[PDB]
Amino acid sequence: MASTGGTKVVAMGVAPWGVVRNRDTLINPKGSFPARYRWRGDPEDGVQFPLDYNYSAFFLVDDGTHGCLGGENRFRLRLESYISQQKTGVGGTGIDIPVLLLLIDGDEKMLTRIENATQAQLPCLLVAGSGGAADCLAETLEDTLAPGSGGARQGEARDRIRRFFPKGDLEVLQAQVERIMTRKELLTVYSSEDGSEEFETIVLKALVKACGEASAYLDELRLAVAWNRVDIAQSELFRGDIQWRSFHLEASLMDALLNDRPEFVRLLISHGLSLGHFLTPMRLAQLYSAAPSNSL
Amino acid sequence: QMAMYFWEMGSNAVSSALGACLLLRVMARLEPDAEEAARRKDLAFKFEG
Amino acid sequence: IRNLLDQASHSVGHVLRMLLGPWSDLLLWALLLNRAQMAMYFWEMGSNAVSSALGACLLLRVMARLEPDAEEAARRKDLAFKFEGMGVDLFGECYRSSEVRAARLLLRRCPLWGDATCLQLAMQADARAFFAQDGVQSLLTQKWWGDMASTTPIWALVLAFFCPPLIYTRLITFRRRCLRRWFHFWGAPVTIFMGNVVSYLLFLLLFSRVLLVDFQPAPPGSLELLLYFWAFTLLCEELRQGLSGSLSQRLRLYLADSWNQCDLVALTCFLLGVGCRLTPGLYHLGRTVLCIDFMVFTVRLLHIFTVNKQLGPKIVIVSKMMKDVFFFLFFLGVWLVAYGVATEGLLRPRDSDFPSILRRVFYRPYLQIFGQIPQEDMDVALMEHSNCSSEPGFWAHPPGAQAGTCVSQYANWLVVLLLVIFLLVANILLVNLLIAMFSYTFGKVQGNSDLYWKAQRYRLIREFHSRPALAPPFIVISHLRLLLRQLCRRPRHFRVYLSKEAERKLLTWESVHKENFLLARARDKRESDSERLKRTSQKVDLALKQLGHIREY
Amino acid sequence: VIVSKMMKDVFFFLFFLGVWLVAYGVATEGLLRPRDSDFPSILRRVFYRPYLQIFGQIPQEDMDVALMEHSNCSSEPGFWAHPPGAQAGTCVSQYANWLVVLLLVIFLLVANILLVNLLIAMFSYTFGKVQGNSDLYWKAQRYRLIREF
Amino acid sequence: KLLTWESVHKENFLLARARDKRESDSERLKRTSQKVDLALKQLGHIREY
Ligand SMILES: CC(C)CCC[C@@H](C)[C@H]1CC[C@H]2[C@@H]3CC=C4C[C@@H](OC(=O)CCC(=O)O)CC[C@]4(C)[C@H]3CC[C@]12C
Ligand SMILES: CC(C)CCC[C@@H](C)[C@H]1CC[C@H]2[C@@H]3CC=C4C[C@@H](OC(=O)CCC(=O)O)CC[C@]4(C)[C@H]3CC[C@]12C
Ligand SMILES: CC(C)CCC[C@@H](C)[C@H]1CC[C@H]2[C@@H]3CC=C4C[C@@H](OC(=O)CCC(=O)O)CC[C@]4(C)[C@H]3CC[C@]12C
Ligand SMILES: CC(C)CCC[C@@H](C)[C@H]1CC[C@H]2[C@@H]3CC=C4C[C@@H](OC(=O)CCC(=O)O)CC[C@]4(C)[C@H]3CC[C@]12C
Ligand SMILES: CC(C)CCC[C@@H](C)[C@H]1CC[C@H]2[C@@H]3CC=C4C[C@@H](OC(=O)CCC(=O)O)CC[C@]4(C)[C@H]3CC[C@]12C
Repeated sequence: MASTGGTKVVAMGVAPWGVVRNRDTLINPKGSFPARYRWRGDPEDGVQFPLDYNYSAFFLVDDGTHGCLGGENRFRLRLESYISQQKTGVGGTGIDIPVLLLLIDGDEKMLTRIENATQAQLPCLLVAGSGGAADCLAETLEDTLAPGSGGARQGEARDRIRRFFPKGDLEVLQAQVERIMTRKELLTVYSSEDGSEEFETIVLKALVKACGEASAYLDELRLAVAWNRVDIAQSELFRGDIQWRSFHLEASLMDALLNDRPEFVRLLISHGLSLGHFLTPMRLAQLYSAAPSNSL
Repeated sequence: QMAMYFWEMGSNAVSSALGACLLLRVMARLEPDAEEAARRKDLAFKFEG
Repeated sequence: IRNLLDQASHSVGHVLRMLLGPWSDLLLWALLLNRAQMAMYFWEMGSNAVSSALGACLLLRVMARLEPDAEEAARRKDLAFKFEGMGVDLFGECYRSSEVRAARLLLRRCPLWGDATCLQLAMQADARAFFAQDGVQSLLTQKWWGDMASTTPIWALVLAFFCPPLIYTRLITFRRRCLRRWFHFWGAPVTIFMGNVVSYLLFLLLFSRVLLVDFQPAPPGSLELLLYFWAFTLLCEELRQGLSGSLSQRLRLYLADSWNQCDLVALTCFLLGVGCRLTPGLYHLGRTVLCIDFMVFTVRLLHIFTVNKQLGPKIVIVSKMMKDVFFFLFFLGVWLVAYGVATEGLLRPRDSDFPSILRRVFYRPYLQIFGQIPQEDMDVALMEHSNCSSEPGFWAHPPGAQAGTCVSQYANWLVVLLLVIFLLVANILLVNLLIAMFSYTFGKVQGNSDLYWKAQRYRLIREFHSRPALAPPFIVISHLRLLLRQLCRRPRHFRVYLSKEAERKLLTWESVHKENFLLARARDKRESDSERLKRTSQKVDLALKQLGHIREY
Repeated sequence: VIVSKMMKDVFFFLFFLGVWLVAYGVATEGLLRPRDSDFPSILRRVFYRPYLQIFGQIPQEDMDVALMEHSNCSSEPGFWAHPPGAQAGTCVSQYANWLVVLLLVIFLLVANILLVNLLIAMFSYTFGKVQGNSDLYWKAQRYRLIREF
Repeated sequence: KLLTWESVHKENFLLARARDKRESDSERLKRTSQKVDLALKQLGHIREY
């Protein structure tokens, strides 16, 4: 409603089935109903939360009886791992997609939530100045070897975890944080009052630290092509320690060509490619392979 | 949009503008639908003009 | 509206019997109460968006005929144009995506608007700009060539019409499998229309054959009675059509639409021809009326060919040229009285009978416009001089049979001069000024009449669908099926059926193209230069409010 | 190249006249009844003699009895007045020859006044339309022709 | 020499209509609205004072 043009942003609300309280039990033949949800009709506000009419989907998850919020968590981490395996680009070629957890403040369960994300290699994006789970982790990621006082902070982390958690069993709540911090680099802190327009580059900043030397080199500029955002791709190439090599530009122009995106093509040719080492006949056959199937 | 730019960098630019306008009228006779043909035949007009 | 509710309270008119005191309802309310900006938005949220755009344009033309003032009507009728032209623009998006499914948009039954077809809702609305667009016109050709592949050629319809074996060939591609091929040929509105043209030229051939040769004063023979049985069916078809296409309320609507008058005049006159031809006293008067009757039936053939896509637009033009002919017919009729009586007064014929005096003041000057200039009958210097009269003058008898026996010669330098002035006014001024009038109005009215002929084309196409496939000689077989239809009931058009699940897939695809079109012209609205000056002036002034609160420093 | 584009306007004139030539021609040949009614001659007075009235050839002496000499040339019970023409029939009728005079007047208003001058409106319109397209068309054709030779 | 002369007139023509594109009044309203809004972002970060 802010931008009246818009593009009607898409948002999947993965919920558990046993929490939605006004379940009309959608039509058991084949599930094809346009059936409308009853929205305000509830005097209860307990453990019986509704579903919102603002999300484009709702992946309801039927673990067991109507109850706790625990079953859908192992699903999403199984889901977002699959999303990260999926490639992006017309023809299934390009980059592995970027998935990232955004950690606004949570609870005890939110810390053991994002441990699994690191185990499935997800670049968490915790926000500073948030609270319970984020600022408990935000004070630790700035407590590395050079800002910290060596090993004196190993006893200081006893104190700071209690500042955000009055609840008990501090010991594994200490111990799992270093399990997270074994990774330490599939994780970045959104600095408070340092983004909110730079966020789109901070999101970009976290992915390069994540790909930085195994995961199908994301190259930071091949990614801005896949997002179809031109203003990122200029400032990445015009500024920011400009040391772009050959193959950094080579596969970047492929996704500029395979995905349609002609304005990225003029940028790369303006910074110059080979075109005699770029137009190797495999890549032309690669270029014709991304023709649409139902074409002429 | 990419056909326009690839024209702007290569040589034979008059004849490739007519050679583009050659194929796009030919391809628009080979399209089964009217929406892909008239979008293809309009991009023939851009290379002719 | 309020009074129109209160009129309907104590008691289009069916809407009054349907509306009494969600999106659809809101839209209806808005329309009824002229909430012009709210009617646009309520259209933008509800489904059936093409038909509700024509259903809006239906009621607003209807409501503007029911408004007592000209200021509320023309404000209501202008908001009809906004729903027509947005239904034109929305169908133009739908037709350029899927020509098969946008064809299914027109032929769908919307349950609203009294269950009207979307083409039927556009012709009740008199929405000529909806029929002008190529999506409807190409769909009207496909119904005109109903199950006959409307890119069919003209000539191979003709060869298939005279060879029903040539129907079962590689030609005339279509969309009991032998009998299924038969009815989709002969039941199509091209083959019905050609069967109504080929038979009707055979009516005119038979009429002429029974008028030039086989018309003896005897009681009539074979080919005369076959004409009577023929034009009994032309009386039947026209009658049946008029009664179908509550009894006498359809009558007054039939006595309009002035080619229905010419169908009535032709048959009316025809009767008066046969009625005088059968009595012994009025035989020669009976042939005189039937010769006028052949002309009215032959001009009736010029109304048959207004369905044509090549002739139809043109035929409709020459009714618009009648205001220019009537000026030529007036200006000449002024000048024919002036030249004709002054000529007949200068030269004085002795044969001055009123059928002949009236012949030399109108008919002999009228024929000088068309090359027939009888100099020997007007100029004495080409005559032989004689004392043919007894009155004291000089006379010179003209040679013509109806120029008078003995004209005068006193001022026949002036009759020569008055002929010269006549040919300058009639042939030079009036004829060539009429071409200036014809060339102007053909510039004006053609863009309106071709816009007009589109809607008419659709109506004509729709008609032939109810018309039976058999020829008017043979249509007694078709009319006795209807007479047996109203007697088998006593002891007891296009209309594509949409499936229940295919209906929402028809709607949601169409409602995608609405939300794609609304979010296309909203971008063109926001990226207009009038809006960038609107938005920058709302940014410079807003940047000046950030400068107003730093001035305190 | 223009006068091939004018063929759709001629074919309307050729249709509208051919409707009106059947209407005027058969009604004239039905009102006056020639005794010489051979099919090459009956077809000559319903199409060919009305067609030539568009081009100045109006045989008044063959259609108007008041310009003829009266005779009992027929045996049928009427009044006849033999016309002088070689293919106007030996012996026409005279019953409603006020109307044949009238029907000639209506014919010359439709054919020479309505139809001829409305065709010029059709020619002047399409010469406005198609010339900017046909001169655009003739350029390409000019090149092809040049290449051929 | 036929090509490079012709490719000069291409790069002279492309850099002629790009100037007429940038000096169009639709583009000056495009660029000024990208300058006033960018000047407003310099005003957004002095509001804290
Ligand atoms: C031997 C007997 C059975 C035939 C009698 C001879 C004529 C009376 C017939 C033969 C050729 C016919 C014509 C051949 C070409 C056609 C095209 C036809 O066009 C259409 O109906 C479809 C076009 C459209 O309206 O969209 C109109 C009838 C017409 C003129 C026919 C009208 C009557 C004709 C002159
Ligand atoms: C005093 C003398 C000169 C007689 C004057 C009478 C004329 C005013 C009338 C008699 C016959 C008429 C014509 C007979 C045939 C018709 C067909 C008609 O065709 C159509 O436009 C049909 C379209 C439609 O009406 O919707 C146009 C007028 C026209 C040419 C008429 C034009 C004017 C005419 C000459
Ligand atoms: C075209 C505009 C300027 C209007 C002009 C109309 C006249 C040219 C037409 C309409 C009525 C016609 C008349 C209708 C009745 C007859 C009577 C007819 O006389 C007879 O019946 C007896 C035979 C004889 O002695 O002439 C002679 C022609 C005449 C005057 C016709 C001559 C030409 C007329 C006047
Ligand atoms: C029933 C009677 C009145 C005969 C009707 C037949 C006409 C329809 C035909 C016969 C001869 C034809 C003409 C013969 C010579 C040609 C040359 C031709 O010239 C061109 O335009 C060449 C350009 C091109 O075709 O590309 C134009 C049509 C024309 C005038 C024809 C116009 C129409 C005509 C009169
Ligand atoms: C211009 C539009 C309205 C179409 C009108 C076409 C006619 C004016 C033309 C086309 C065919 C012609 C005919 C072709 C065949 C002949 C037969 C011919 O008769 C003979 O061969 C024997 C000699 C005789 O006794 O007449 C007389 C003229 C006639 C009818 C021609 C007269 C004028 C016609 C009917």
